[PDB]
Amino acid sequence: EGKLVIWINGDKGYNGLAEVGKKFEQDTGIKVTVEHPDKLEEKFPQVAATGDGPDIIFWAHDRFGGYAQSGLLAEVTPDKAFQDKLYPFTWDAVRYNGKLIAYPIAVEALSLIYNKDLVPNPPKTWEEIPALDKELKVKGKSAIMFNLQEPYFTWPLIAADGGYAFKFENKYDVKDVGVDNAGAKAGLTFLIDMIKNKNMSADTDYSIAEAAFNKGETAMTINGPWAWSNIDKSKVNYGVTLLPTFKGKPSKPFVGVLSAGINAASPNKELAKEFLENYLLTDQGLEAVNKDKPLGAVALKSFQEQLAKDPRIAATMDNAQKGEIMPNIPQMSAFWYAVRTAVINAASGRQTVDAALKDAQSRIT
Ligand SMILES: OC[C@H]1O[C@H](O[C@H]2[C@H](O)[C@@H](O)[C@@H](O[C@H]3[C@H](O)[C@@H](O)[C@@H](O[C@H]4[C@H](O)[C@@H](O)[C@@H](O)O[C@@H]4CO)O[C@@H]3CO)O[C@@H]2CO)[C@H](O)[C@@H](O)[C@@H]1O
Ligand SMILES: [Mg+2]
Ligand SMILES: [Mg+2]
Ligand SMILES: [Mg+2]
Repeated sequence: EGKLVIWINGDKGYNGLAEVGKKFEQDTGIKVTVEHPDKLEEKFPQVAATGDGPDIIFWAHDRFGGYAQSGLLAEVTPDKAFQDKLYPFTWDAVRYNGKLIAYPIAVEALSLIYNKDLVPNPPKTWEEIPALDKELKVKGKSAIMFNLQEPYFTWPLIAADGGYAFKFENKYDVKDVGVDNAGAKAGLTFLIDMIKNKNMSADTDYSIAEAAFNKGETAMTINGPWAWSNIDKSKVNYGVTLLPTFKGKPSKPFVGVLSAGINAASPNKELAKEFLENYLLTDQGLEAVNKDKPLGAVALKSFQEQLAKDPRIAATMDNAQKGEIMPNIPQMSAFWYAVRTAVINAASGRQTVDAALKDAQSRIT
C-alpha cells in the first residue's frame, strides 16, 4: 500500500512509462515501479488469484475478459467527462459483461514495413513476393522476414480468404469458429508454400526478423508501431503501408487495444485511477511513452489528432480498418494457443495444413 507497481510487456515503451511514474512521484510522493516480466500475461492470473501481483497490468484487450471472468480486475470508474476524452470504440474493447474493466490506451495493428531503397514500390499482393525474393536472392538479400512463431503475425494472411476466430452476432458464438475453413487453409497453405520454396524459414522469430530488416538484409517485414523506434535508429529508410492482399482480398490483422487494468487485490485503486486518468492519459503522458516506443493510434482524442498526420499512423489505421477488433472473451486465449500450435506444426512439417487446423478447431470448440 502507498505505491504503484505496474506490469507492461517488454516490447512497449516501459522507460517512457517510468518517466510518467517519476512525474507522478514528484507530485504525490508515491513511488511508481514499472516492470516487464516475461509471460506477464500468464503470471498475472496466477498471482492475482492469491491477492498478489501488480497494481496495474498492461496488455492488449484480448486477455482482459478472461481476467474479468475470474474476478481479477477492478471495475474502472471514470466519470462521463473523462469517458468523452477517449474514442467510444476503445471503451467497447474494455467492456465485459456490461462493465468497464480497464482503461484503453492505444490502438495497434500490423502493417507492411518496407525498405524504400530496396523496394521503392512495395508489392501490393502476397502472390508477387516469390518473384521479388528471387531477384533479391541474387543480391544476397530476401524479400520479406517476419515473426513466424507467434500467430498474431501470421493471422492477417490466414484471415484474408475467410479465416476467423469467433463469429459475432450483432455476442460472440463460441462454437462458431473459423480456424479450419477453406479460407484459413488457403492462407496457411500459401505461407507453407513460401517456406517450402525457401522464400521464408520456419524458424524465423521476432529477433531474427527485426535484426535482418534493420540491417538491410531483407526488403520487408511485418510489425506493429512499437517496432518503429528501433528502425528509426537504424540506417534503413523505411515506409509503412498496407499489408499485401491475398487472392485479391485484404490481409486482416487483429486489432489490439493496449489497455491498463487495475488489480482487484490492489490496495491502491484510488492512486491507480489518479495515475491512469490524470497522468498517463494526457497529451504529455502519452507523448513520454510514445517517444520511447510508439503506441500506434491512441485512445485519447486530443493526442490522436496530433499523430493522425503521420503516414505511419495513417497506414496503421488503414490496416486496422481492413482487419477485426479482437474479441475480449475468455475463450480468446484458447484460440491463440491452438492456432500457435497449428501454424508452428504446419510450418515445420509436423502436420499437414489441414490436419493442423482441424486439430486447432477441435481444441477451441
Ligand atoms: O506457450 C506458448 C506461448 O504462451 C504464451 O503466449 C500466449 C499468450 O499468453 C496469449 O495471450 C496469446 O498471445 C496473444 C496476445 O494475447 C495478443 O494480444 C497478441 O499479442 C501481440 C500484442 O497485442 C502486441 O502488442 C505485441 O506485443 O505483439 C504480440 C504478439 O507477439 O497476439 C498473441 C498471440 O501471438 O497467445 C500466445 C501464444 O501464441 C507465452 O507468453 C509464450 O511465452 C509462449 O510461447
Ligand atoms: Mg509474454
Ligand atoms: Mg468486475
Ligand atoms: Mg517458438
